[PDB]
Amino acid sequence: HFRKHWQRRVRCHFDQPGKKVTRRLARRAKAAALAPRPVDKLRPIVRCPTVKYNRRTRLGRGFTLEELKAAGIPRLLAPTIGIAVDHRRKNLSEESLAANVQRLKDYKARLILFPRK
Amino acid sequence: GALKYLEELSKKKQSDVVRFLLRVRCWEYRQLNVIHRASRPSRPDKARRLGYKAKQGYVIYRVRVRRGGRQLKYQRSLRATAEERVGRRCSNLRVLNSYWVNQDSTYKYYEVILVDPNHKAIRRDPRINWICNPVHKHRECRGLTSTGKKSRGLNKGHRFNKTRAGRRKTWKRHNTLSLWRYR
Amino acid sequence: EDGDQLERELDAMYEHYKERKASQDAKYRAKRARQEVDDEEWEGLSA
Amino acid sequence: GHKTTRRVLKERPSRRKGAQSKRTQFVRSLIREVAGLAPYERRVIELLRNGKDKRARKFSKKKLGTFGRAKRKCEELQRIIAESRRAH
Amino acid sequence: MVKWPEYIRLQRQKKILRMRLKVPPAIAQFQYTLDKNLAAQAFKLLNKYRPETKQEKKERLLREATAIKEVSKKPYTVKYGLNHVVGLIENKKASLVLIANDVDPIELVVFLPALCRKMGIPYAIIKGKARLGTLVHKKTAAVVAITEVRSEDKNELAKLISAVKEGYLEKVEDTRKRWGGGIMGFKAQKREEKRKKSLETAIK
Amino acid sequence: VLEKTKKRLTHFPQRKYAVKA
Amino acid sequence: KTHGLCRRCGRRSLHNQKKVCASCGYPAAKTRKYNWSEKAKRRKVTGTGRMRYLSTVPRRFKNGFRTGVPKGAR
Amino acid sequence: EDPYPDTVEWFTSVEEKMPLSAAPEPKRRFIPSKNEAKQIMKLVRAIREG
Amino acid sequence: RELQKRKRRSSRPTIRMPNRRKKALNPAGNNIIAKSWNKKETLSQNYTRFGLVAKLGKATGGTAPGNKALL
Amino acid sequence: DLASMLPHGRKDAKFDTKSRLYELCELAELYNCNNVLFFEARKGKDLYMWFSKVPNGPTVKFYAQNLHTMEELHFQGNCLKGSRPILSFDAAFEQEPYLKVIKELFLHTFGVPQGHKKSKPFIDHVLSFSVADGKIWVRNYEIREVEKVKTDINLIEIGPRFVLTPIIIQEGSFGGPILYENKRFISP
RNA sequence: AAGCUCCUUCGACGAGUCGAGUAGUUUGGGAAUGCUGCUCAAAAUGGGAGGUAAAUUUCUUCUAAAGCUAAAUACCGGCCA
RNA sequence: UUGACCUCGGAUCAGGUAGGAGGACCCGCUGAACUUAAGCAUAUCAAUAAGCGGAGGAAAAGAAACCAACAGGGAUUGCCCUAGUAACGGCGAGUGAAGCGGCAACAGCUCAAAUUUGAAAGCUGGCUUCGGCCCGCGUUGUAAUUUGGAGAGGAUGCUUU
Ligand SMILES: [Zn+2]
Repeated sequence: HFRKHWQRRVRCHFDQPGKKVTRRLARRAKAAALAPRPVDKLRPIVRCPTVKYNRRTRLGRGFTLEELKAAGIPRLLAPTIGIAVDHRRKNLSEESLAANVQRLKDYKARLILFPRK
Repeated sequence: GALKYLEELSKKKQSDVVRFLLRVRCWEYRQLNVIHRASRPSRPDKARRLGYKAKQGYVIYRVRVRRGGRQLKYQRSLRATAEERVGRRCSNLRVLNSYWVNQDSTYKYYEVILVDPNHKAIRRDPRINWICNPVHKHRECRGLTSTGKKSRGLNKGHRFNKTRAGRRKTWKRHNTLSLWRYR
Repeated sequence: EDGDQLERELDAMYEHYKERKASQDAKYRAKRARQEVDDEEWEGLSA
Repeated sequence: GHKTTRRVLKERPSRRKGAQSKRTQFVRSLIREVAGLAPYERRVIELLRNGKDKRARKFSKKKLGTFGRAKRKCEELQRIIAESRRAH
Repeated sequence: MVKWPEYIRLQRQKKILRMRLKVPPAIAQFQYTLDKNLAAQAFKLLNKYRPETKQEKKERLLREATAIKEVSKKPYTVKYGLNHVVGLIENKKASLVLIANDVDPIELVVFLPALCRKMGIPYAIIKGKARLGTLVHKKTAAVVAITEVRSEDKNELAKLISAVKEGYLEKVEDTRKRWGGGIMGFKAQKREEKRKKSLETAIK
Repeated sequence: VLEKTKKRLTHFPQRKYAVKA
Repeated sequence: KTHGLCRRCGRRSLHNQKKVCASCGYPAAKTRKYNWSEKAKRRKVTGTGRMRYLSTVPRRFKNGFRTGVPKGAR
Repeated sequence: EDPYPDTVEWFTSVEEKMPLSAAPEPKRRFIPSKNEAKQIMKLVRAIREG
Repeated sequence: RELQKRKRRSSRPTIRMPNRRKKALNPAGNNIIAKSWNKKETLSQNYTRFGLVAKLGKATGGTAPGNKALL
Repeated sequence: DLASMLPHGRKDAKFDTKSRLYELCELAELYNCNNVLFFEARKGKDLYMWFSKVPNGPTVKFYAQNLHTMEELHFQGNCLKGSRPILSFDAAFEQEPYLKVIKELFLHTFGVPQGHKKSKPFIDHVLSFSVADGKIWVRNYEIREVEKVKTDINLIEIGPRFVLTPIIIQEGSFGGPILYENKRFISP
């Protein structure tokens, strides 16, 4: 399967440890900047789509508007206090709604807020 | 709401009023030069919808390009050709966006909206200082306008697998042989 | 009022322009010299 | 499949993209009156007044390219004819 | 003979084409305008209700600022701007509308007479976007409107409404739904007998 | 920057926070 | 002879009939260059000459394009 | 056929006695101008500062 | 290559670039985190001493035995 | 192929899937057509073939499978376009009440009226419908006459070869109550 | 100046563009995979793409023809190490 | 007789800007043949090389007219497997993706469509004693408000700089 010019299109990963070190230094750069804050945002729990993977959950993009409202976290404040927001997703089920509001309540219980200035 | 009335009127193109105006206006453009400065937009609703503002710095230039084919078919559009020619004439301006105004049987007429990146009003106003930034030089030559995006196929879905994210880039990525350290 | 004089001037200038651009071939000028005029332009005198 | 409790979702304005705008309909009617008709629309009007409605449908399909577009064009033109008869 | 400059030739050619082309009614109605007496009366009222200049507005604001350092009625002015006036017309706030005849692109005002007739607002077409724009303090006004006047001028405005509507709208109702143009002169008609006798006689 | 973005940043600026282990 | 001196590139390669340099193409604004001759490209690429100003740019970048005089200098 | 037919007013012949918009009327069209209030206050600040 | 040979042959000095980085690698200031941060330790170790969560996502691998920063 | 074999029938291009199926009854009225042959393709893979009588007749929906077309070069047979065909039907077409309604719909469509001016005068092909599985097998043969040994017919397959599984027969043009439903159809 | 709440009031969303036919080119991809040229040329409970034998074209999912945007990505050239 | 507007011009007018180089990587256009296989022809090489145009420290792409058919997911980019699978091919030579899933990194926004109409509230200049003075652009629309998993307007009560 070499009818084309793989020799001029071939790539080697000799910098795998170098990129690993660079990425680790980037994560420390973020935590030096956002020092008391986690280096990521809280992501919701979402069930995988197809029949093959619907028995498991993963992390999604962001929390839905009405599940934020049920958790008691205002929309314009959630991205500020470090919660990802996804306006495209619909809950469609009390199960997903309840799981995500419980996750947001846990975040609320474990969060520390500093009073502006 | 006058712009909405003009939007409906421009959708009704073969109507009598619009046909008459397009005829007498096509004769004017044929009497004028191939590329000329247009004092004002001939279709103000289309211009304002495509981003034309009545500031100092927004210029409108009208261009006619010969229509047809080379049986070979050119991959870019007559819009792209008109935009590139207008930009080359006004090499100091950034091509914002173009629109069809009149067709004719041997030519085709486009008005191109251009912005002056060096004018103080443009520099101070946001929403346009992005085009002041230097990554937007000759968008019409690089295919970064609406016609360029359409011709390059920048749509998401199963019908644009090969062409989105760059066709040559996708082909190169698919035709690279990746060899890791621990194989 | 009806722009008749202006139309006549414009038509005369257009005819001059056409005649000049055509009379740049000298084959057109040979044809024009050898071409004979017709009588349905002289109609009006008596017939 | 699995049993999950359905939730009633709020109305989506993107779903309300369906046009019920009375003002937009007004603008379309006024622009129709002001601008007039295309020559093929004049042909369709002529056939509709003479009762050659089947021929008009065929010509509208040939000009537009689809049964539905031809049907909507003929309905719009028949409405124009009825309104003109009422106005005269 | 003599050679005209190209732009002069083009604009005179446009004058000829404007007179010769058969124009749709939506532009023939703009070809029909009003007369000197009605223009003078309308401009008397509108000159009484001209808006403030920038110098006058700055002077007024300075006057109130000085007064505050050391409670007014609603102003009544002539309304201008296509979008503003069209909004007033659709909301039936405009009592009188004046539309310039020389707007290019015409499409900016071609619908305005029909819209005014539909909404029942009296309108007139005046010769002058520069006359209209010097009525306002600009270079060009495509359309102006009178919405509300003072009590000292309510009767004058009502009388102007009656005068405009009768002595202009009756004649334009007579001739506004017909095509314009077709003002063939001697040269045009003679060229057309020449064409007809060159075509219909023997060969085509 | 635009006035609306200025207002949004004035009334909802990035907060200082921490999450307990 | 069909080749005299070219003022732009200095080679005895300007045709005397065509008045075009066979090496650089002097009358044209661009310098003649083709991708099938890497040797010619590397013969006339940057670095083969004097580097009048591009050699001085990097130090100004290093110090940050800073202007003025040292404080307390005479 | 008639090449240049007259326009039959099938839509404008009927007069509507109401506006187009049912949108509510704002307060600012009845109350004095906050924009001039702002400008006058800036002018007052300028005069006080000299 | 020709430019490099020209530089190695000329008497002009080499413009040695200092190792500056766009982003700082340690917290700085007069705050608690800045005064308690250990620059010879890693992010996770520092957060474990602090009692704080650094990552709010799923573990992408095995942590240290005493790691309490990766929820 | 079917349109070429049908001189009393005319083509019609792509039909909107969002349109109602009885809108096909008003397309028929426009072209004065009393019979409709509707090719509905699903997923771009499966053909569903509808036969109806507009405006109040019976309709039949079938799933069409195993398609071979006249441009396939294994056929070897050819016939006059528009020639009137001898229609051959298996015996089950006069036994099962459902297969008798399919028969009259096939006779009205693939019949080619006697005096039609767009027809050819000499007849040279036979169109056969057979019931082998719970399916209709359609074949087309050229009648080749060869002299007897001291003229008799040979048949050479010429054209389309397709299989139709009946799904529903509904009393109506493309609606009304269902008179037959297969209850044994397996979908791709 | 701003966020939220409620409601006997409103809610405007991109046209020679979609689409149809056709020629060339391209793709694993005639429901044309995309693109371009020519001819014709739209809609408003609209339009696009899918699901579906399920009895009718039901259901599902999004809003095109205006625009901006760091990061993870590439690198035989530039300043170095 | 004069004065406005529109359009088009002059100036070594006042102030600016583009050309060329570089092109490793990037975005477009244009575009082969040697080679391989097959009665032949398409195909393959290759949407490559060569040629032309245009940027940057990255570019490009990007916040669904998306993917799905599930209990659904949720801008873009890249790695791993998906997979030499689906698919197109004398179902030759062969060509050849993508959804899901694990990961790295994550960030959302600006307009056009609405009349500020109780007040063009917007902006370029050039004269400055640097405080504000005029020339103008602009109503054929420059500010503020809004951008459809929205929004506006009123009322209302808290909370915000
Ligand atoms: Zn030279």
